[PDB]
Amino acid sequence: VMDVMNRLILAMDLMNRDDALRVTGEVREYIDTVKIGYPLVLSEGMDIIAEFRKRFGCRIIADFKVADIPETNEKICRATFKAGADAIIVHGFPGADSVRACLNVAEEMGREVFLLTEMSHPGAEMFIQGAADEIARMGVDLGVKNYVGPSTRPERLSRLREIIGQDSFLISPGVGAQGGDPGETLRFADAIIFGRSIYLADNPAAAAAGIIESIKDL
Amino acid sequence: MDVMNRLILAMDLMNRDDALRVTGEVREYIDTVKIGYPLVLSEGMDIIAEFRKRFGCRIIADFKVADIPETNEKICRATFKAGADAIIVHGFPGADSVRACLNVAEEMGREVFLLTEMSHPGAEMFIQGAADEIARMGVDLGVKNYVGPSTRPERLSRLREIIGQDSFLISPGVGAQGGDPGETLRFADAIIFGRSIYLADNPAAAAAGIIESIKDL
Ligand SMILES: O=C1CC(=O)N([C@@H]2O[C@H](COP(=O)(O)O)[C@@H](O)[C@H]2O)C(=O)N1
Ligand SMILES: O=C1CC(=O)N([C@@H]2O[C@H](COP(=O)(O)O)[C@@H](O)[C@H]2O)C(=O)N1
Repeated sequence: VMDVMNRLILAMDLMNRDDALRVTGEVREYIDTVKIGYPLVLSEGMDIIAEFRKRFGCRIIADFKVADIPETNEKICRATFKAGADAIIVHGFPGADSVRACLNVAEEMGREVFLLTEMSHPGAEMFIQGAADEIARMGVDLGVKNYVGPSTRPERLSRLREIIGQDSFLISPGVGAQGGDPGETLRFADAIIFGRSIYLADNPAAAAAGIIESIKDL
Repeated sequence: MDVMNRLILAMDLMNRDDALRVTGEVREYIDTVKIGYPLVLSEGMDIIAEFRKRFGCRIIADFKVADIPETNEKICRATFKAGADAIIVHGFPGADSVRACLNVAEEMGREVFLLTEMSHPGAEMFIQGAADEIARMGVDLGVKNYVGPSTRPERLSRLREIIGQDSFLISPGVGAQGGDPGETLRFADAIIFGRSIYLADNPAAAAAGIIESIKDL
């Protein structure tokens, strides 16, 4: 599994290249894995991936929540990996064929798929939560090895870990700003994702070091 | 939204030159283009402004928005900044995520389209069973624009029943995926075509043919 420094992933959702670069640079000693999503990509272009690779020693996870038909999913994955992303995050709710399309491209191109099972926000309870266990089981059956699950619902995160087993890799957002607890989340997740708690801090480095101190025994 | 010939081009070519040429080749038949991630991630968000400059077409950003509210807001803002007239949002992540998009759309003078059931076989696993409830959520939220599947006319009909005749409904899955143009226009206001047009030896002839087949509609 990818070796994530300090079990910590930065969600770089600043939409300004100068700010995104500054903040990422400031926490570089603490984090070697960066999640880049559409807020930054749609503001600055896919070449932002190339710039992050050039400037930092960081793994890139493209958080594109891929959620289209198989044919379109294939194209999205090809463009994303072509740009230098190490991995891509894909939604499970559109079904097995849509996931398989992403897995197939990742296999061909030598990269990885993360499967988003349940989400961390209140709205996730309406439809996703009820499908989440089955989405995860589908992931296992498809041979998915990397997963995303919600820090805001520890009981649900625990269940997801059970389904996918101890060998699978699990990362979890919703820590800090959304109210999830780093320590409790790391009971089940391999790595935790932080956005606003770090990138909106007056001193992002101090924020990162503080989080690290809080989980040092883990 | 007045869509010329009830026809929307899904421009999912991933090369700027090809995308521009092919769109130019069918410009006389359309005035509404759906641009998605295949083109955007290959050529950048500036392509949207370029389409407006070349064609004056309206642009629907098909981004299947499916994040938490905070991120959805950012995605819509960046998308509308690029000149998109509308954005497509998934309903499956729930009401708060859709509302985030509605907010930005209102602020910038744009429209949200709610995707309720999808056209591909995998849609049967999870989406289909939630689709009616997603449509009603749209109604509750005041959504006026919807997307539903050409590949399942009975499902598309049900979606039309839920949203009412006043709502605007567009439908992909026509041609390549098996949907029929005429049958689909029984329920949808406009039909979406990607491959049947943009992979056609002669895209203009492909569009002309489609129009011929629905001319009475
Ligand atoms: O269940 C989900 C999945 C997701 O990727 N994320 C995202 O993970 C990040 C959370 O950031 P923050 O720490 O709440 O600022 C953002 O990039 C989100 O889009 C989420 O918050 N919940
Ligand atoms: O349920 C869905 C929604 C969607 O937007 N679309 C898309 O609409 C287009 C269909 O293109 P095509 O006509 O099958 O080549 C693509 O851009 C797809 O991503 C889909 O085919 N089914």
